[PDB]
Amino acid sequence: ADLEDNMETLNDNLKVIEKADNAAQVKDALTKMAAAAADAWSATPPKLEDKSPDSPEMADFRHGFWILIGQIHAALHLANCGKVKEAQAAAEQLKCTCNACHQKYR
Amino acid sequence: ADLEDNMETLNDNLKVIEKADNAAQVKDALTKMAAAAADAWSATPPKLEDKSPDSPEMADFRHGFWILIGQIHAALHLANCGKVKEAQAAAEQLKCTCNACHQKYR
Amino acid sequence: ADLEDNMETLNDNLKVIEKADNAAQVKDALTKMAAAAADAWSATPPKLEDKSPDSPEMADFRHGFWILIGQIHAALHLANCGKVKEAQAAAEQLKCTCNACHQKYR
Amino acid sequence: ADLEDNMETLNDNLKVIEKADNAAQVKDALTKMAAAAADAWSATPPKLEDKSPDSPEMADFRHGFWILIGQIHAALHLANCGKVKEAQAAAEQLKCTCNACHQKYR
Ligand code: HEM
Ligand code: HEM
Ligand code: HEM
Ligand code: HEM
Ligand SMILES: [Zn+2]
Ligand SMILES: [Zn+2]
Ligand SMILES: [Zn+2]
Ligand SMILES: [Zn+2]
Ligand SMILES: [Zn+2]
Ligand SMILES: [Zn+2]
Repeated sequence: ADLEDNMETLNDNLKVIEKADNAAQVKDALTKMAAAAADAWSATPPKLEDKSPDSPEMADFRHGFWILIGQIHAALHLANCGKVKEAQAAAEQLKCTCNACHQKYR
Repeated sequence: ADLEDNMETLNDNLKVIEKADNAAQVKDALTKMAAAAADAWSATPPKLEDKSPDSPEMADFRHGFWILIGQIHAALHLANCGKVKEAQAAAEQLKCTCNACHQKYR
Repeated sequence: ADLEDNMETLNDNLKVIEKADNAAQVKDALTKMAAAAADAWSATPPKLEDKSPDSPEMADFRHGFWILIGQIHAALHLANCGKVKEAQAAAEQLKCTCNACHQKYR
Repeated sequence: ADLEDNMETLNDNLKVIEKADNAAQVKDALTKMAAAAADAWSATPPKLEDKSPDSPEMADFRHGFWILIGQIHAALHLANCGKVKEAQAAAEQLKCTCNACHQKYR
């Protein structure tokens, strides 16, 4: 999917996590976020169109999706324990990774 | 040291990282931050004085220092590679862990 | 590719890493291992044919591939620093993750 | 305590974990291993007596204790979920970190 449509599924499943009532629903939504991030990993953002795929801005942009995937995985451990409320809080914290990359490249 | 004096050394070495010129100076300051966090790990904050050491607020408060120590360690890998500028950026990102705990417990 | 062919590329590239002479060759071989491990992540092993895709043996089997990939990624940082020898040593340690999963499921 | 006595508590508590019957006993033994590993973090091994405290053998030696501690911590999450058997299995995998460091420095 294009970059805009991956961002949208990331933004929508964050909201779905806030309002969830059980672990299977948190699990479902985090899984969808992981696949969206993995698909986004290979795109070129508009603000970087004139750069080389080997350029440190592109390398840094890629790596931000690898950290996000790492944080979603750790949230997935807390849903499998039954510790649902912590899982929901770790999910909200993910905004930090979102904003840090938005500041440089959105 | 008391909680206030550990916070102060954490706050001061963040500023020292911004303005550093080489790897040995970033290394030095991150090391100091790690020891301050490890010393803070066992304190009771004012807003939690009436709670049991086994209580989920205390357990959650402790765990926030374990994540911070984990992030400082990863910043230390980037200073040892010579990749000084990335190390400085990972350091700024640490504010997220700072604020998230401040929101609940400062 | 099938599970057998993925295991064979994993096994072959371990040997190529032992005998390498520069960082580009370590990098090339590690990259091929990551892609083999990502494809294998979605297979069903023979000894598990009679189980459900949601069953804790399957979920654990998947999870062994994620750890493998995380350790291959850290080895890739060591090759990009020019620290070739340390990279080679981190590659030999991967055997622990290979053997653990073979013990339960090969 | 000295390095030898720390290794002996590490070795003893591995055996206690094998033979445990409930989560409180796994928890107790893992906790004693973490503290042994934290004390050992600042020792100098005999085979390294002639080296500088800033020397890459010493820095690598220290780093093996940090990884050990990180793997003991994750095992502690598994005991607190009530997933006792998985905890026991994660404890047996620690041998990989024990052996790797023995190969270079014992
Ligand atoms: C859960 C985390 C994230 C959320 C919820 C999120 C959300 C969004 C949203 C709602 C947009 C607006 C898209 C539109 O115009 O319809 C956007 C754009 C964008 N995001 Fe994210 N984002 C996240 C993480 C990231 C990360 C980690 C990166 C980089 C590594 C990133 C890079 C970008 C870029 C470059 C755009 C501009 C796209 C364009 O204008 O075509 N985002 N994001
Ligand atoms: C690098 C990260 C951090 C920085 C730079 C920082 C900075 C500060 C500063 C400047 C203060 C004001 C202290 C004063 O009154 O003189 C403070 C207070 C406090 N911080 Fe942090 N902090 C950090 C991380 C954390 C974390 C991770 C936690 C919890 C896990 C935390 C918990 C608190 C609490 C409870 C107070 C209130 C202390 C009191 O009023 O006695 N902080 N911090
Ligand atoms: C660098 C790491 C690894 C190496 C070098 C490796 C090597 C091998 C080799 C040589 C085989 C024999 C294939 C054949 O019959 O031709 C095999 C099979 C197998 N491996 Fe691995 N392996 C690795 C990691 C893993 C991991 C992480 C898992 C599980 C998460 C795994 C699961 C299996 C299974 C289930 C088989 C049996 C396949 C069958 O009989 O069809 N392996 N592996
Ligand atoms: C659960 C993990 C470990 C176990 C069970 C273990 C066990 C042992 C044992 C039984 C000894 C023999 C002590 C004696 O002579 O009485 C020993 C020595 C030693 N261990 Fe470990 N070990 C572990 C982890 C580590 C790690 C992570 C390191 C390094 C980072 C390490 C470094 C050493 C060294 C240097 C010695 C030699 C000490 C001397 O000769 O005085 N060990 N260990
Ligand atoms: Zn990385
Ligand atoms: Zn995991
Ligand atoms: Zn933890
Ligand atoms: Zn490390
Ligand atoms: Zn496939
Ligand atoms: Zn001591």
